[PDB]
Amino acid sequence: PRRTPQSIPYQDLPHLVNADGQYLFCRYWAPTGTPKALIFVSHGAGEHSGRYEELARMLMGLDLLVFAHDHVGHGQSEGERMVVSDFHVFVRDVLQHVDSMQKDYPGLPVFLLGHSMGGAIAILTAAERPGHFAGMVLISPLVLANPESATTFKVLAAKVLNSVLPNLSSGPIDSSVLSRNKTEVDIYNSDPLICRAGLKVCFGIQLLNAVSRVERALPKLTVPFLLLQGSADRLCDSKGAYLLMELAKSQDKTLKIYEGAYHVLHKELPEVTNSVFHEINMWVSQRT
Ligand SMILES: O=C1COc2ccc(C(=O)N3CCC(COc4ccc(F)cc4Cl)CC3)cc2N1
Repeated sequence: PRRTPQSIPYQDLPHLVNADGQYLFCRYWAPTGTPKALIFVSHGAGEHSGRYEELARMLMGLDLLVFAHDHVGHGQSEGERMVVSDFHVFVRDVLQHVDSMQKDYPGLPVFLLGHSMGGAIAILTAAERPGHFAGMVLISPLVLANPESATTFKVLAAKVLNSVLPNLSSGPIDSSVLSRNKTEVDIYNSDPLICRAGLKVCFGIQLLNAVSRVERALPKLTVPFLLLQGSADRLCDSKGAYLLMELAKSQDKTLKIYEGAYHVLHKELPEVTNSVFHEINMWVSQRT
């Protein structure tokens, strides 16, 4: 009997099995009676779906059926931590889950909410099915390569290393760049389902693939979106948000900048977090 990496049997948990035969742990927040819409929540690198409890509960409050899974190599899902054969796996897997929920709740509009890496996944999912999603909520999505990490030198170095030693890694992120809310930083640091290990070279290449794929995908992207971004984000530079606003073809696009705020806007200072929740609430309400 298959168990999570934390040794809980999948038979005890909501789950699905992906096209690669890997078990992904699933999470649902269902309203009473008929939901108005579906929304998938797509987490970032190193994290898991459990970190979207509050957001998901608020959205369920609006009579949406919220669903999520932990990406392969994350959380309670199977796979070597923060490694993937190709970035598209993540997209393929989101689509499988979406397709399943649509089977079960047909005729309902479906939305995507993504943060960071999960934001890139959400963009690529929408690009793969033009015209299909009713909307996208992007919290500081991974949109461009960090300028010094993208130096053709290191990109060459990484590609070379990946064929000889892919399980070399770079530094753990400094967790204090995630949020000015030091309470939230502590929680990040003490969540056993978060992988805080350094970024593996083989994964970095896939993150570089994603950024490239997202940029190819922008001029063909038409889905309505709300984009939220902190001005002081050291992980996804605010410049990427302006690039997104400029390149997307979407007729319905809105950007909010949060002055001074870090990366994890939904776990930022209370004044930023309450704004985030409210804005998402309004934006999804008006489109359901
Ligand atoms: O709540 C949380 C918890 O901590 C988090 C940690 C990470 C993310 C996330 O998904 N990020 C940040 C890291 C960057 C790395 O980017 C690169 C690195 C190396 C390279 F060569 C190229 C690139 Cl493009 C990707 C996007 C999000 C959260 N959010």
